[PDB]
Amino acid sequence: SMNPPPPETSNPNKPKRQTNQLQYLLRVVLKTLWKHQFAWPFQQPVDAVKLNLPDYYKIIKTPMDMGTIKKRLENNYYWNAQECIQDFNTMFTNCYIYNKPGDDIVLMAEALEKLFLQKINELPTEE
Ligand SMILES: COC(=O)C1(NCC(=O)Nc2nnc(C)s2)CC(C)(C)OC(C)(C)C1
Repeated sequence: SMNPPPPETSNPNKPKRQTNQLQYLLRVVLKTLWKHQFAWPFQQPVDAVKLNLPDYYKIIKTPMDMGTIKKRLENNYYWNAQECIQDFNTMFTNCYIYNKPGDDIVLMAEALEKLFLQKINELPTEE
């Protein structure tokens, strides 16, 4: 079975705004998670063809990854910070859904989620 197209990352017809929270999500949150030693499985869409995971997109119907999130932030695809936070949570929960408690990849995602939560804790007041 085939991979789906990646999630939409750019829509020129959407209204655009810069906020302190969106800037922080790109320059601090995404940046920190991206450079983490456990980031690599999450830096691009899961390639189920290359990885021989034929059931991945039978199970995961809302794919999300940090490559997509980076693109959405840098193309001003998000209007509300919560949209971006939701995408990070989708990425983590997808990993938990496809895999099982205690799997190495799950432990990796858990660590990244903990780091994410520490970084989101210091999200600036929308100002
Ligand atoms: C865990 O990830 C991986 O690196 C591996 N593939 C499965 C996979 O990618 N699962 C994902 N679940 N959520 C993601 C986001 S990635 C794991 C094993 C099976 C040990 O060996 C290969 C080489 C195929 C790489």
